[PDB]
Amino acid sequence: VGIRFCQECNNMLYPKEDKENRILLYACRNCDYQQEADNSCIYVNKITHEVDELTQIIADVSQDPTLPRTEDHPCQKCGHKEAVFFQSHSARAEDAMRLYYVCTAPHCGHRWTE
Amino acid sequence: RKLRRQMDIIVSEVSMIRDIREREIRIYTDAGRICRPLLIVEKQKLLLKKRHIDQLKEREYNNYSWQDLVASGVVEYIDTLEEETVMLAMTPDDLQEKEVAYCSTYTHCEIHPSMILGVCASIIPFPDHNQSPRNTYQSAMGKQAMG
Amino acid sequence: KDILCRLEHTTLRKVTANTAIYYDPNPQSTVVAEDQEWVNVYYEMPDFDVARISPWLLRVELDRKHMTDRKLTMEQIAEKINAGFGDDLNCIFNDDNAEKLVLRIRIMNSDENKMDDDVFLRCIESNMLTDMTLQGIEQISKVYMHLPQTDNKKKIIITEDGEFKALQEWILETDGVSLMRVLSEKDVDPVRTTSNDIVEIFTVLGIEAVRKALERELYHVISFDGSYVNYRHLALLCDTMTCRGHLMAITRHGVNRQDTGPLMKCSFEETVDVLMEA
Amino acid sequence: DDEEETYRLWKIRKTIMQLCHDRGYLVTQDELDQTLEEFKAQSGDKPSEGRPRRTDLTVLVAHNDDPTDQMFVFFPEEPKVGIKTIKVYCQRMQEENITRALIVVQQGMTPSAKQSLVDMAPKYILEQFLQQELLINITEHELVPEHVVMTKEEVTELLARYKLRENQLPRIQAGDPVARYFGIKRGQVVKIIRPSETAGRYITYRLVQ
Amino acid sequence: NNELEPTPGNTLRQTFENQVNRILNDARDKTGSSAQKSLSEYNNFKSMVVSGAKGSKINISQVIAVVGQQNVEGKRIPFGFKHRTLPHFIKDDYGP
Amino acid sequence: DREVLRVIFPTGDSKVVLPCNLLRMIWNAQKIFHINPRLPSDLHPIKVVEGVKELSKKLVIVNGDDPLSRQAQENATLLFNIHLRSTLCSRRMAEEF
Amino acid sequence: GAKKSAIGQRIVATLPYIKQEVPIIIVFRALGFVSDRDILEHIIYDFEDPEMMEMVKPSLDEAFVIQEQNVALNFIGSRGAKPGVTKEKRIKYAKEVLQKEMLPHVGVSDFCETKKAYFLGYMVHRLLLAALGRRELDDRDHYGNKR
Amino acid sequence: KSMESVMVKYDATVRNSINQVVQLRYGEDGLAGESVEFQNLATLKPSN
Ligand SMILES: [Zn+2]
Ligand SMILES: [Zn+2]
Repeated sequence: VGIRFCQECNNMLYPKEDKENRILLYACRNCDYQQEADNSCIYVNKITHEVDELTQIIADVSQDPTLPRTEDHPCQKCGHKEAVFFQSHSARAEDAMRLYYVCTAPHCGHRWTE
Repeated sequence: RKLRRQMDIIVSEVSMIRDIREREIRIYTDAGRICRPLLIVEKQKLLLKKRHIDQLKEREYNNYSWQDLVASGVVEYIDTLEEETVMLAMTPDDLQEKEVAYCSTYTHCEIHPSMILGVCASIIPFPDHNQSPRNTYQSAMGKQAMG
Repeated sequence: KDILCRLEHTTLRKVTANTAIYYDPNPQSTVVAEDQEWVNVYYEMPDFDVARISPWLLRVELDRKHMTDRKLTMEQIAEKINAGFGDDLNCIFNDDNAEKLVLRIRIMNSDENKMDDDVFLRCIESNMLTDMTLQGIEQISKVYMHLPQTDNKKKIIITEDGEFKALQEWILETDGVSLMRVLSEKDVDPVRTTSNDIVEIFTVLGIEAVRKALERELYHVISFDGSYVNYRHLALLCDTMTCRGHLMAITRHGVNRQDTGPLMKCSFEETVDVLMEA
Repeated sequence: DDEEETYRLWKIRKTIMQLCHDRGYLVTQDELDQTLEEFKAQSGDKPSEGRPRRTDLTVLVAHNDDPTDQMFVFFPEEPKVGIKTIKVYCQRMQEENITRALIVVQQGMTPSAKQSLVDMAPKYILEQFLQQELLINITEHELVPEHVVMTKEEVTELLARYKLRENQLPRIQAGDPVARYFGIKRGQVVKIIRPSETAGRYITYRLVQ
Repeated sequence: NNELEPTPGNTLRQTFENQVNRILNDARDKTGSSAQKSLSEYNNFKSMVVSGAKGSKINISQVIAVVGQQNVEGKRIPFGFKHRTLPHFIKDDYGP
Repeated sequence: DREVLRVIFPTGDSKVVLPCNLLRMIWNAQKIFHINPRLPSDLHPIKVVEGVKELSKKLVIVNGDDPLSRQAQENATLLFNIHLRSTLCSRRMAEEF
Repeated sequence: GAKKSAIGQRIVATLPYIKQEVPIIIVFRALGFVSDRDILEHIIYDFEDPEMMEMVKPSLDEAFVIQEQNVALNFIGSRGAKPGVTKEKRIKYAKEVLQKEMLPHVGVSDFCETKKAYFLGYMVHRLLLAALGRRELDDRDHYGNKR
Repeated sequence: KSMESVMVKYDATVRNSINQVVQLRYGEDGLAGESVEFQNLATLKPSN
């Protein structure tokens, strides 16, 4: 899912029903523009907050000298020994102590979770 | 950091901070920021060496002083919110060595841990053998001692 | 544990994994992959596809862990939703064997024969998640269950020999107070069930009950430190607070609503105003 | 649903029989103690479109001193009661020439109907009781001590013994749940007997105002 | 390694803190008991505590054995810096 | 009195605050009058009961002859009278004291 | 109520010398950015991140009734210190307020509206990050936050 | 300030400044709180 913008005028699309076809469309009340809406969802809501933070932690965090780093856990793709580890920051979850690992060598921006 | 340590176009009073997770870099030249000096640690070794101590011991009639020590890149001023990005070692002889490896990315070292006390609390003999309320009471009563 | 689950407030949001609003213009040609099976099972001999049925689909997922922790049934959830809103939603719901567990909700039948179609469906979702009240009593946040080790909340009975025997039985301690409906509840002990709220005990049991409960609360808060205070002072304080027939708080309001002399009142907390009124 | 609605009605009836017994009426021991199965057999189990309609449940009980003093208990079928319904009850009340009656309301009563109850007060006295309030007997709670309504002769003897004017006594308001339970009016005095850990027993008197 | 099971009515953080506090309190109590047992009959700390004039068994324990855990608003010392207590410690360090 | 005490004090807490210490008082009397526990006593068991009954009339908290005053007096001194009778039991006097 | 329940949280601004709250989109349009893409491009850097989009959406819908810069300026001026007698007087007063008392450290010359837009967008973005729980709330007793 | 006028009268009753009765006997037993001591009933606990 995501927002999309009208071709005529760089303003936000929002959904409507074509009651002549009985088929969905996007439209833009700033102008006279109609578009086919291929994404069958208009609104989704991840109530439980299911997410693991791999999509939010960055590889640049490997350069932080105040983070801890162990030789215990190797990276998958390269197998460099050094990997900095740190905790979760997401609040809505069943758990609060799991460690997120980032491979320490600057060429290997790989991140994984044990 | 190189330019600040060389005092070239950045005054040693300027603080620079990189917050890696939020991708921000903050530079403050503002007045009113509190800061304290610290020794720079490169790798596992202090940048303070025996020639600096020899020159400072011969400080008289040598016009070599704390400003010349600062200009050599040995000591650095660090304020409160730059300490957040600093890995400090309590003492060099104890925490730089290959003990069991707690940390290896130390970037700074304290001059002496007793420098955390104020003027009135610095007259207390053995303050670490006392209760903190009693240290506070002595700090308050020392201003009323006659002399 | 059955009483614990029957006493605790549970909204539909706690057991719901995620929600998505889909657009399905026709009942049978569904955009989801798995729903096709039970869709055909319900619509081959169609339940109320008699008037028109709306292009807009609401689709809630239920976490199995939370669903089975509270001994809920999807039939129960459908019954509760349908009864709470009436016929203005049509509820379509899974086989209990569906590995990912779905409750397909559409807007009213006859409305398909103002709030926009999707905007009301969003407003419905935002109402259900906070207000559906699946189980238990509201204003009850959490309920704790434990075996007490202190004799003042262990059940002590007299045996056949005349001795005092202390029994260990499970007791519940709630966060949030609704005393009346809990005293009504099946297998809860009406004689001994009590709360720490004073006004709640008042409006339910009357003034002598507040006298005794306030005495107990004061005794607890004074003797928790281990100190001892004579009973007479506690009794006098409670008697003065509950003497006029209602809860007289020891504040400017409570003290000055006594019919005493204005010179006594001006010497406590409202000096000039008391004399002005007098 | 219906087994638990049956359960609610049985608890309400048991609490009402205890109420009437505590107010000094002729209530037989069997009526005081009725098992759920016995009540179920008597009134025909499930209420919804079933034999215990709310109107099937009304109670007539006689006072011990005089059988001409009687209380009806009513169980209105409506979730909320109105002036029309209360006027029907008052019409039936006049047709029997009873003087006192109760009403057990399922949810609540409109203020215009509350006003109507008190408007009637010199003729016929009606008392509202919510369904939840009758789901448990508060008199049997551990915090509530024993309450005894005093007669006028006893109140006079009390005031002569302690040489007290009526307003000098501790007070209890008429909205007190125990005062509703015992049907106590303004000006009456209740006698409270509670145990004490210093004396052993202590008697307190509350004036109803 | 996510092997810790959460106690009923408690969060994972709450049960982790409870277990650590239990361990440290047991340690402090055992050390105090050993220190009290090591006292001689001539010891003036014991002579003052036993008679109840002044001082206590926890004062003797703190003087001789272990000062113990330090608490702020009834909780263990918080993280005034980003994910650490002092710049001398590493981030995410829950050790004693 | 035992039934009344079991009604008054659920949980069986026997520690009660009362005016005069009967055990200390009996112990004072034993030492004052040089009483030998090894020898038979000359105290007639009727006089114990009669003295307790007559003493209970002389401990007045509510003064009056009305039935209301009598009931108030009984309620005020119930616990202390129960304790007094328990301690001055005739068997207990003959065996222990 | 049904209208309120459908939409939830709205971002509003308390500008200096302005009576009450003002929606963010109205302020951004008053700064000269009519188009919703430009407004969201200044607010949200990540067009691929749906949680931010869902958070921002009600604010856009609240301020849809105002669609051009002069109308937004009149809307702001109507809530000024005093309602101006003439519409252009209110417009001029609002423009002066938005040039001088709004974010003076970012700039004061009429060129700097673009930089003001970026800074206000950063403020809103930080607020959204705090609302998503992606950043920690600032500590007021943090001694680096003090001068 | 709330309790300052509560007082034991010559009736042994406890009354406030308005002569309203707070307690019919002080402490519900009429005894001062300084002469009392802790004691054991010795009839409460025993087996039958
Ligand atoms: Zn457009
Ligand atoms: Zn790697």
